Amino acid sequence: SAKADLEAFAKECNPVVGYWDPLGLADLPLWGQDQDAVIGWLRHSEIKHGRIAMAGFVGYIAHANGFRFGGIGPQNVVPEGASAPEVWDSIPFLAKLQIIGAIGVLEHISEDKNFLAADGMKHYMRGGKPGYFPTFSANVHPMPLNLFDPFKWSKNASPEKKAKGLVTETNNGRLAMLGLFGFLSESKIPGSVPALSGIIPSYDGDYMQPFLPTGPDTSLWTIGNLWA
Amino acid sequence: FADEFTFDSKPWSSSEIKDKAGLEALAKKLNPTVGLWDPLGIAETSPETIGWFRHAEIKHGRVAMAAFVGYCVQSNGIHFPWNIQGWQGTPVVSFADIAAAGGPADQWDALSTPAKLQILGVIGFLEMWSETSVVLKADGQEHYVRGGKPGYFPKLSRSDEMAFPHPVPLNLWDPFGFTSKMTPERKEKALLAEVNNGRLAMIGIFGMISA
Amino acid sequence: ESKAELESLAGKLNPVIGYWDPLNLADYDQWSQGQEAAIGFLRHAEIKHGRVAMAAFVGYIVQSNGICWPWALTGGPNGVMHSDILAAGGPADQWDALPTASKLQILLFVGGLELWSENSYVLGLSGEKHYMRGGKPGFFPSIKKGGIPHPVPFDLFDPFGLSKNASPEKKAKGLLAEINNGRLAMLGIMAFVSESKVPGSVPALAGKIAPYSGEVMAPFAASDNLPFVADMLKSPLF
Ligand SMILES: CC(=O)O[C@H]1CC(C)(C)C(=C=C/C(C)=C/C=C/C(C)=C/C=C/C=C(C)/C=C/C=C(\C)C(=O)C[C@@]23O[C@]2(C)C[C@@H](O)CC3(C)C)[C@](C)(O)C1
Ligand code: KC2
Ligand code: KC2
Ligand code: KC2
Ligand code: KC2
Ligand SMILES: CC1=C(C#C/C(C)=C/C=C/C(C)=C/C=C/C=C(C)/C=C/C=C(C)/C=C/[C@@]23O[C@]2(C)C[C@@H](O)CC3(C)C)C(C)(C)C[C@H](O)C1
Ligand SMILES: CC1=C(C#C/C(C)=C/C=C/C(C)=C/C=C/C=C(C)/C=C/C=C(C)/C=C/[C@@]23O[C@]2(C)C[C@@H](O)CC3(C)C)C(C)(C)C[C@H](O)C1
Repeated sequence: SAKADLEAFAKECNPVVGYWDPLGLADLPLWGQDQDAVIGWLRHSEIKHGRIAMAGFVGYIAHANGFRFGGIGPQNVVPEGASAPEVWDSIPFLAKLQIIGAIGVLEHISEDKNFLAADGMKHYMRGGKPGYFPTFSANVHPMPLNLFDPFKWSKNASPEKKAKGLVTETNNGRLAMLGLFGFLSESKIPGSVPALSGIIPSYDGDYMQPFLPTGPDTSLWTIGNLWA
Repeated sequence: FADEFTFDSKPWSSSEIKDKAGLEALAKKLNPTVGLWDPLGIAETSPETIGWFRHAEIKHGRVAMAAFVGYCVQSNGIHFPWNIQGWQGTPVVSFADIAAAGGPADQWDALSTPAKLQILGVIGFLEMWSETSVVLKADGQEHYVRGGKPGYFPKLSRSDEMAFPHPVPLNLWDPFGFTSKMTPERKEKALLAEVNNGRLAMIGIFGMISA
Repeated sequence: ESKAELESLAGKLNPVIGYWDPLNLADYDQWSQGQEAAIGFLRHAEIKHGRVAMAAFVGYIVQSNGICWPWALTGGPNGVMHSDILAAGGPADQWDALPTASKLQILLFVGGLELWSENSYVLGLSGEKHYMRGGKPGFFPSIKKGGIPHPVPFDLFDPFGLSKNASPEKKAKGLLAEINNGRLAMLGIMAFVSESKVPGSVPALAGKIAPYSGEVMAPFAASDNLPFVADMLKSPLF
């Protein structure tokens, strides 16, 4: 049973706490689908949230402390000394659009039947591995590197080690979620995360609005900027 | 190489220490008084981590003793009689000028940037020659994390297939056989000594830096 | 434990009194889990109060006699010294003059210990069970054996293992002494705080316990700017 697998996974994550579902979301019938499909959805959502939160935390240290690529690019319109909430606000509108669009294409490839079937897998709600990004083996143009393990460092890793790695992924993703929203919360309700008192600056602007402020409308292309 | 870049463990096949009992044996051998002093409990780890800690301790011992002797010499002011720059149409700088720059930290600071880069490059070359598993296995050992002796520097002079394109005259450790043949366990006595004076030189060099 | 075993314990603690429950709180079923569970909870509460009160008695004596630590409590160019916390006033005033982070960290460390004790999985890993399920009424489990990711150097009870290899008779005698010394130290620390708030309440300590204005059953003082602290402190009480 998918619930039994989830409870065992929770025990692996933390045997002191074990399975901790105070709302019974694992028993909620999302979309009227059975418990196995709903648990697949919830595990995929947990892993996805955790992954993106870990990337968000590392990128918060990168942007706020000051870590930029050189050359012509979106980096040249963000003011120096800008804080992590102003970096996204300051990049060009096309940069925001194309970042979100590329993330969307990756989501689409993640849930497409074509790639998951070419990799001999199924959708995470239809008896598949929750949190599996397929190789780009069904994209039209042959694609150099895959998303997960692009250099294939885990081509020969034990299944037990992979299971432990997924157990690590869930826990570290949860903790990264807590830290990243600690950073966000300290800027819109000061004195909420006591350690960050005085570190994170206040930010006047809706975090959850992606395209506000719209940012500059510059044209950063140089050679062949006929569209300007 | 890509088959060995596993990021994971493989079974050990040597008598190197891979447990707390083995660590305790070496601990009493180093010093019967203290024994194993592991408050953080980094003996309760995997064989690869134990070997990693052992090699890290040994390497800190090497660098710390070398640093302490270099600090003492540079404080004594026994500079070199050569010129350190100015042969390919560059400015002239002398080891006397480097010495007169100040204390040994100031001397390193006064050292020119490409000189620093070249020194660090040689040290990195030595480091990766140490880490090369293929070189150790052409020689008689493995990577310290995967059951090798912690501290072994492979020979830089050789005629095997894994030999440099140009012949190298001598090796890093024991270039002229000053070790020659210690007895089969007097080498181990010297290893115990090395760990002890390495720890002492570690404390000494950090104390001097603090002062 | 059962009422018979509790009576045996009381007889061993003082063979003249024996079982002394004028309220019959042992028969008072609370938590609706049987007399065994109720007696387990009451015994755990007695032992925990005894331990905390004995430690607090020694802490009050040490702090009230000007024996602050040499090192600092807060770090920075302008950090509150342990000497400054001493000069804040009497021991309760020292606690109230602590930084908010210091108070929070102390009480949350204690809370983590309390959750660690309450967990039946950790207790089972250490052996024995919950105090309300047939376990030893006061028994802190092993922080090492529980399975914290980093191996802790020492456990909380008997870190250096000086009570290790103790005779079982010595163990039972020690748990009797723990309960009794607890029972007395509770009154000791409460009398210290009572002389602090109401002078002359405990007649013996006259002028030897410093005064105190704020409420003693109030971990957070006016200096602690956390949600609702000032609103809670707005109205004092006897
Ligand atoms: C958008 C835009 O405009 O961006 C701007 C900003 C940006 C991006 C920052 C820019 C930049 C900087 C960049 C990209 C710099 C790149 C630098 C680079 C790429 C530096 C490599 C050094 C490698 C070395 C020394 C290797 C030696 C290697 C050796 C010794 C060997 O060959 C050995 C060996 O192989 C042999 C010969 C063959 C075999 O027998 C044996 C082996 C295998 C052992 C640009 C250019 O300004 C553009
Ligand atoms: C920013 C994003 C991101 C972060 C920060 C992150 C961090 C960690 C950590 C660190 C705490 C661990 C220890 C860990 C472990 C594993 N990750 Mg993960 N990961 C991210 C992204 C992806 C993607 C896209 C995939 C993936 C996977 C796996 C597998 C499965 C291997 C297998 O079963 O073959 C294992 C063991 C692949 C998969 O199939 O997951 C079901 C997969 O496609 N990860 N991952
Ligand atoms: C991971 C995300 C990502 C992907 C996968 C991706 C793919 C493609 C493809 C697909 C094959 C094409 C054909 C394409 C083309 C252009 N991209 Mg694009 N791009 C991504 C990200 C960004 C960012 C951040 C920026 C950017 C831009 C431009 C400009 C316009 C330059 C200009 O008008 O000066 C052009 C012509 C820049 C921009 O619009 O700057 C105002 C800019 O900052 N892209 N991009
Ligand atoms: C500047 C750096 C440096 C210093 C300051 C230093 C000092 C001392 C002292 C102090 C008085 C003693 C007594 C001593 C003794 C031994 N050193 Mg050592 N040593 C340094 C560097 C290297 C390198 C690179 C290697 C090495 C080794 C050995 C072996 C093993 C021989 C064998 O069994 O083959 C023995 C007995 C080799 C090895 O395998 O070490 C595990 C090896 O590669 N040493 N070493
Ligand atoms: C503030 C903290 C504190 C104080 C100041 C304190 C004082 C005294 C005194 C003097 C007044 C005596 C004479 C005494 C004796 C014993 N204490 Mg004790 N104790 C404290 C805390 C704990 C904790 C956490 C545990 C514990 C225990 C034992 C055992 C073990 C018996 C066994 O092994 O069966 C014996 C004999 C452990 C246990 O198992 O108790 C059932 C246990 O977990 N104590 N304890
Ligand atoms: C490597 C890697 C990955 C990655 C990645 C990332 C971040 C990739 C991002 C790629 C990106 C951002 C690629 C932009 C391309 C832009 C193009 C082609 C623009 C053409 C522009 C053209 C053709 C313009 C032409 C003209 O103006 C010209 C010159 C003059 C006239 O004659 C004609 C006109 C006017 C039309 C994976 C796969 C995600 C995961 C894997 O694990 C590892
Ligand atoms: C400027 C210019 C010109 C020029 C020039 C030229 C040709 C310049 C050449 C410079 C050159 C050739 C510079 C070498 C440095 C080598 C160093 C520092 C080696 C250290 C080596 C060390 C420290 C080695 C140590 C050991 O090996 C020992 C001793 C024994 C071994 O057991 C162990 C190890 C390996 C550790 C022209 C031709 C005049 C005209 C032109 O127009 C412009």
